[PDB]
Amino acid sequence: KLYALPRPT
Amino acid sequence: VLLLDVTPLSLGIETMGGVMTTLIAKNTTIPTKHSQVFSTAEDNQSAVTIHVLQGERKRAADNKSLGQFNLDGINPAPRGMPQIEVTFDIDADGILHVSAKDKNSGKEQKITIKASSGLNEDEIQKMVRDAEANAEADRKFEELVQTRNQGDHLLHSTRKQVEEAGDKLPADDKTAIESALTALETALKGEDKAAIEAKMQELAQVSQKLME
Repeated sequence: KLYALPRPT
Repeated sequence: VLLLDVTPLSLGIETMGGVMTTLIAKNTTIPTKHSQVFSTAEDNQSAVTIHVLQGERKRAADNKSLGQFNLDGINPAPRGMPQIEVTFDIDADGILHVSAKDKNSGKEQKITIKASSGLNEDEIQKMVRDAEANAEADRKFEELVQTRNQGDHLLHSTRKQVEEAGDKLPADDKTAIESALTALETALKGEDKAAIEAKMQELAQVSQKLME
């Protein structure tokens, strides 16, 4: 299903 | 046909916890387009990074980095809400184009990757040999992360629910939680999945009055 992206530096 | 052009290693991006999420499978004939939707790891996140990777390993770090860019201007919303469409497309000459678009804001960004980038044959062989050989550990890693992320989330959530309440119950309720949020905080840093779930559970316990 649904994956999650992280924050830049 | 007895022969055709393929992209020889799986292609994807990095997702929360430093795992690779595939997006074009190894030995996929080219050209080819694939898209997948993603969201944001946390609450109120206005920007994401897209780190493009080549390889067969579950650790994003273990794979070959083809590049990266940022997608900004996302409206700070709760986690999981935004709809960030990522697309990998490889043309006929092996040029790789990676786009990311936030469906709400409409903000879009892009990177172009030369067919010659990435891993050579020797390196290709090795990757594959290595992936196979470390299959168990890559699996273990993946789950580790899946648990880590549930916990991270339980974490902000529990913290959000407390610092959300006033009649935070006998504050003895509140206190048990803070003492359990720590244990979790710390368990998380470990590589031991069970210990994380085991603290998640203890936390789940002393939270009756907050879960209500």
